[PDB]
Amino acid sequence: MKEGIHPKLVPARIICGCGNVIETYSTKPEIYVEVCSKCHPFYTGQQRFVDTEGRVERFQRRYGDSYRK
Amino acid sequence: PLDVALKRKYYEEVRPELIRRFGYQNVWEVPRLEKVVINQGLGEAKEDARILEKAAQELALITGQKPAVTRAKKSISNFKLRKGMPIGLRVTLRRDRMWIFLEKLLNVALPRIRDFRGLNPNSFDGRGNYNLGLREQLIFPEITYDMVDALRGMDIAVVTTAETDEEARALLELLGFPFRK
Amino acid sequence: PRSLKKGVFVDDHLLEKVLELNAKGEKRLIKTWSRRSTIVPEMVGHTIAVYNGKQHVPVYITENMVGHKLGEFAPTRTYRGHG
Amino acid sequence: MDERDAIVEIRAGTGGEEAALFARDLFNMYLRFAEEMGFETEVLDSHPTDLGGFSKVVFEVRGPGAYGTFKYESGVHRVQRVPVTETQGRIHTSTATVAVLPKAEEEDFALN
Amino acid sequence: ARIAGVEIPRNKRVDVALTYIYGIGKARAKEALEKTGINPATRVKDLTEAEVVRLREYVENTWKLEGELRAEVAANIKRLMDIGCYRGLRHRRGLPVRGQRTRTNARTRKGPRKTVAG
Amino acid sequence: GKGDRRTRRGKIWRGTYGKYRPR
RNA sequence: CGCCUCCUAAAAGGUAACGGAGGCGCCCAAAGGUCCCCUCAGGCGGGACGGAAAUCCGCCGGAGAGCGCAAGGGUAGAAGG
RNA sequence: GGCGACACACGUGCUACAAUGCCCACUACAAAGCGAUGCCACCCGGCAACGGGGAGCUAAUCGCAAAAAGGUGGGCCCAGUUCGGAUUGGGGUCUGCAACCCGACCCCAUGAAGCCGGAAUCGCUAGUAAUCGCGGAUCAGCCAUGCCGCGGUGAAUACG
RNA sequence: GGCGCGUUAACAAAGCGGUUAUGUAGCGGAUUGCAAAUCCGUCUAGUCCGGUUCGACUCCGGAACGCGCCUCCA
Ligand SMILES: [Mg+2]
Ligand SMILES: [Mg+2]
Ligand SMILES: [Mg+2]
Ligand SMILES: [Mg+2]
Ligand SMILES: [Mg+2]
Ligand SMILES: [Mg+2]
Ligand SMILES: [Mg+2]
Ligand SMILES: [Mg+2]
Ligand SMILES: [Mg+2]
Ligand SMILES: [Mg+2]
Ligand SMILES: [Mg+2]
Ligand SMILES: [Mg+2]
Ligand SMILES: [Mg+2]
Ligand SMILES: [Mg+2]
Ligand SMILES: [Mg+2]
Ligand SMILES: [Mg+2]
Ligand SMILES: [Mg+2]
Ligand SMILES: [Mg+2]
Ligand SMILES: [Mg+2]
Ligand SMILES: [Mg+2]
Ligand SMILES: [Mg+2]
Ligand SMILES: [Mg+2]
Ligand SMILES: [Mg+2]
Ligand SMILES: [Mg+2]
Ligand SMILES: [Mg+2]
Ligand SMILES: [Mg+2]
Ligand SMILES: [Mg+2]
Ligand SMILES: [Mg+2]
Ligand SMILES: [Mg+2]
Ligand SMILES: [Mg+2]
Ligand SMILES: [Mg+2]
Ligand SMILES: [Mg+2]
Ligand SMILES: [Mg+2]
Ligand SMILES: [Mg+2]
Ligand SMILES: [Mg+2]
Ligand SMILES: [Mg+2]
Ligand SMILES: [Mg+2]
Ligand SMILES: [Mg+2]
Ligand SMILES: [Mg+2]
Ligand SMILES: [Mg+2]
Ligand SMILES: [Mg+2]
Ligand SMILES: [Mg+2]
Ligand SMILES: [Mg+2]
Ligand SMILES: [Mg+2]
Ligand SMILES: [Mg+2]
Ligand SMILES: [Mg+2]
Ligand SMILES: [Mg+2]
Ligand SMILES: [Mg+2]
Ligand SMILES: [Mg+2]
Ligand SMILES: [Mg+2]
Ligand SMILES: [Mg+2]
Ligand SMILES: [Mg+2]
Ligand SMILES: [Mg+2]
Ligand SMILES: [Mg+2]
Ligand SMILES: [Mg+2]
Ligand SMILES: [Mg+2]
Ligand SMILES: [Mg+2]
Ligand SMILES: [Mg+2]
Ligand SMILES: [Mg+2]
Ligand SMILES: [Zn+2]
Repeated sequence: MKEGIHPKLVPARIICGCGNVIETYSTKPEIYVEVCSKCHPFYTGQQRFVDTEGRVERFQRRYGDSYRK
Repeated sequence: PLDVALKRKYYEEVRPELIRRFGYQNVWEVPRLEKVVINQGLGEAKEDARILEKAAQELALITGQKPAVTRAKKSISNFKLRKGMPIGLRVTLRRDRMWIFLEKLLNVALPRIRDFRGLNPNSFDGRGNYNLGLREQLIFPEITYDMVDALRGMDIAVVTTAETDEEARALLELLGFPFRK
Repeated sequence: PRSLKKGVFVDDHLLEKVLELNAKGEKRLIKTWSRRSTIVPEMVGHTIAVYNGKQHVPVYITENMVGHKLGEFAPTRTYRGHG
Repeated sequence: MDERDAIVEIRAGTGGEEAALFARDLFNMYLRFAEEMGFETEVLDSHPTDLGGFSKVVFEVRGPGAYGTFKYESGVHRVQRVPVTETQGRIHTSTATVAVLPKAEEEDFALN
Repeated sequence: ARIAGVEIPRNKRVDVALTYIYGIGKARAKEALEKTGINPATRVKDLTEAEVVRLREYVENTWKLEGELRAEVAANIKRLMDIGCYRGLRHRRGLPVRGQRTRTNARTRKGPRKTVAG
Repeated sequence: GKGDRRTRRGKIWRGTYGKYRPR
C-alpha cells in the first residue's frame, strides 16, 4: 500500500456487552459494541423474543364457550 | 501474511465442507473469495460540498484502506450533475484486508443493523457473486455517533470464483452470512 | 367493549342456525339482521347475509375475523367519493 | 331526434335578478336529473349573476336518448315564491325559459 | 444507536431519556429503572456501562419495541384492511377510525385542508 | 394541560379518577 | 455571391443547372510535444437512498462509442481516456 | 339502517402553544344543589376504571366531598420540551336485550398540528373583566367542551 | 405565390437555455342588510412534427393557422 495515505491497522479487541470478545484487526485497538453475532436474536437460533405469540388471536381466545348448544 | 480468525475458518472449516458438498477434484475448483468492492454512491457531494473527504475519512477507518473517487461518466440534467463531478468513493479490498473487513461485517456490523432479519437470499449475481446494500455507516464498529455527521450507506460487492449461485451461496453461508429466506 | 364478566354475546337465534347447520350438512346462505352479534368459530366457512338497512350482504367468514361483529362487514353508507 | 344528444338553453324570463336565480334552480334540476339518467352534461355557454344565478346557460346532455326525454322541458317555467331579493315578504311570480334542441351536426362544406 | 437501537439524550435524566425510545412512556420509564435499581434521576452523562448494559438488557428483553412494535402494528391495521372490517375500510380511505364526526374536523387524519369551489 | 387524561389536571377536567389521580 | 462535407458525377482526375441536403467566418496554453499506462457504446443479472439514466460488481459485447463543431473519409495493433 | 356521512366552506366553543408555566408529593379556605331499583360512608381485591362486600341517611343528622387556583417542598432548564394531547395500536371497566355502524370511562404504547395567529372581529366599567374549580336539570349510559347555576382569587382604564 | 412577423393559461400580453411574468378575471376568506367598489390570500401555460443540447416555451428546420407588405413593364 501507499505510505502516508492509509490508516495503519493494529490488532484489535472488540467487546460486546454480552461479554463476547472477538480478536480481529481494526483502526482502533479496542472497540465496545452492544450487539454481536453471539447474542443477536436472529443468530441465537430462533431466540424468539417477546413474540412467542401463536398470535394468539383470535379463535384462540376461547374466552367463553359458555353460550348454549 | 497474518492470521485472521475468519480466514482460518475458510481454510479449516469451509474448504472441506464445500468439497464434501460439491465433490470438486481440484484444489482450485473449490470457490474462493476474490475481492470485496465497497462503493458509496454518494452524489450529494456533487455541488453541495467536498463531503467526500469526510466519507473517505470514515470509509478508511472502516476498511483501513483509503478510498478513491468516482467521477460522472456523462452529464445528467435531472441529477443536477455535470460530467466529471466527484460523485462517489470506491475502495477495493483484497487478501488480508478483505478478510479483516468481512470478519467485522459478519460478526458485529450486520448484527448492529436495525431490525435485521437476515440477508436477502436472492441478491446473488446469477454467476456466483453477491451484493448487499447498507443504509448507514454506524453499523460498523469504528464509526460512532459523535464523529459522524450524516447518514451515508453503501453497496458491498463480494466476488467469488464460483461459477454458479449455489456454489456461492454455500461459500458465504459457511463463512457466516446470515441469510433470511 | 361489552363487559368480560358477561357472556360473549351472540343472538343465539343465529348461532342456533350455524350449529343446526353443522349437524345436517351445511352451508346455505343465512340471512340475518343481527349485525350486533359477535362472530364465533362455529360460523367459519358459512356465508351469512347481514342486512345493512336496505339489502342483504353475503359475507364469508374466515379465521382472521373471529372477534369481530357481523355488521362491520355489511357497511351501511355508500360513499364513492367527492368530485 | 329522440336518440341524438340534446342541447338545453336556459334563459331568464320576466323576474329580473330572481328570474336568473330561478334559472339557476332549473339548471341544477337538469344536471342532477341527467346524472339519474346516466346522461353526460357539459357546459357550452354560461352567464352568471353575482347573486348566484345565470341570465343564460347552455349545456349539452350527452347520452343515447337525451332528446327523447328532455324535449318535454321546452317552454316557459313559472315560479311563484317570496324571492330572496324581496324585502317586504311579498310573493313574486317570475319566469325562466327552457329551450331544447337536437345537437346539430357540423357538416363540412365543399363545392359540387 | 445506544439503547434498543436509539441513542438516548444525555444531560437529561434516565427516566425521561427512556421515553425518547419508540415504545416507552413515563410508566415503562419508571418501571425499568426500579426493576433494575438504577437511579431514575441520573444524568445520562453519568452512567457506568453496568447500569447501561443492565438497563438495556432489561428494556430490550422485556418489551416489544422500536421496529418490532412498528412492524407489529403495521400488520394490525393491514389485517383489518384485508378482511374488510369497518376499521379496515376507514384505514384504506384515511378517515377517522374511532367514530368521530367528519363534517368538520378530522384534519389530523385527513391532512391539510383541500379547499374546493362551491 | 387539562386535555391530557394521563395527568391529575386532565382527570380533574374529566372528573374521573385513575392512577394519575386516585381517590 | 468566398470557404468546407456528401450526392448528382456515367467505378482515375475533372464535370453544370435559381439541382438534392448540410455546415464555416471559430476554437485549444492544452484540445500542443514526448514518454508511460489504459479501452468503448450497448444488452442481461446483481446492489441503501438511486429513478429509463449518477456511482459499484459480474457476464456477453470488434467497434455500432469516442475523436470541441457539418459531413465524409479515417481510427482501439488509437487518432479515443 | 340513517339522523353521526366528508372534496369543502361559515358560526359557537374547548384545549393549547408554555417558566407569572408544567409535574409530583404533602397542606389549606367555599357556596349552591342532589340523593331509598337512590347518595354511598368504611373495608378488601384490582396500577386503574371498578368489582365484592358494607355502615349511615326517607336526610342543617348520612353521603355525593376531592373544591380548584391557593400554600409548603422538590423537580424540569428554554428544546415542539416533564410544552401540547390530537391520532392510531393493544389490553380492560360499566350501562343497557343489545355498544359494528355509534357510547362513556380506565391502563399501556403512540406524542400529530400548534412558537400566540392575514384582512378582519367579539366581550367586558367593579367584586366587572380575566382566571379557578363545584352543583343541578335531561338522564340506563353518554358523545356536556352545551345550558342554567354557585362561590374562590381578582385587575386595568374612561381625557373625552 | 414571394418576403417579414407571430402562436404562451380564462382573456390580453411579456422576459428567459435551467428559475410563480404581469394586469383583469376566476376560486377561498374579510367588510357590507345584500351587491358592487375595496382588503387579505390564491390559482390554470407555451400549436403540430423532426432535430440540437446534460437540459428547449426559449435555439435550428419544417407543417398548420393568423397578421403585415409586394405581385410591376407590357
Ligand atoms: Mg479436492
Ligand atoms: Mg494490513
Ligand atoms: Mg436471484
Ligand atoms: Mg464468480
Ligand atoms: Mg459502530
Ligand atoms: Mg327590495
Ligand atoms: Mg416513548
Ligand atoms: Mg367520539
Ligand atoms: Mg467571383
Ligand atoms: Mg472565403
Ligand atoms: Mg468520379
Ligand atoms: Mg463518389
Ligand atoms: Mg468515370
Ligand atoms: Mg457504360
Ligand atoms: Mg490531376
Ligand atoms: Mg451545381
Ligand atoms: Mg457550358
Ligand atoms: Mg463550379
Ligand atoms: Mg441545405
Ligand atoms: Mg448557409
Ligand atoms: Mg483536436
Ligand atoms: Mg488529441
Ligand atoms: Mg501529455
Ligand atoms: Mg454499460
Ligand atoms: Mg442494473
Ligand atoms: Mg442502475
Ligand atoms: Mg465512428
Ligand atoms: Mg461532444
Ligand atoms: Mg454541429
Ligand atoms: Mg338530529
Ligand atoms: Mg360519524
Ligand atoms: Mg375558517
Ligand atoms: Mg364546544
Ligand atoms: Mg372556533
Ligand atoms: Mg344527579
Ligand atoms: Mg413532538
Ligand atoms: Mg413543526
Ligand atoms: Mg403533556
Ligand atoms: Mg383501543
Ligand atoms: Mg355505539
Ligand atoms: Mg411531551
Ligand atoms: Mg417557546
Ligand atoms: Mg354599563
Ligand atoms: Mg389554567
Ligand atoms: Mg360542570
Ligand atoms: Mg347524566
Ligand atoms: Mg412568448
Ligand atoms: Mg392568448
Ligand atoms: Mg407587457
Ligand atoms: Mg426580446
Ligand atoms: Mg396571474
Ligand atoms: Mg373573492
Ligand atoms: Mg359580499
Ligand atoms: Mg429535446
Ligand atoms: Mg423538442
Ligand atoms: Mg423548461
Ligand atoms: Mg413552443
Ligand atoms: Mg420553429
Ligand atoms: Mg415602371
Ligand atoms: Zn453479544
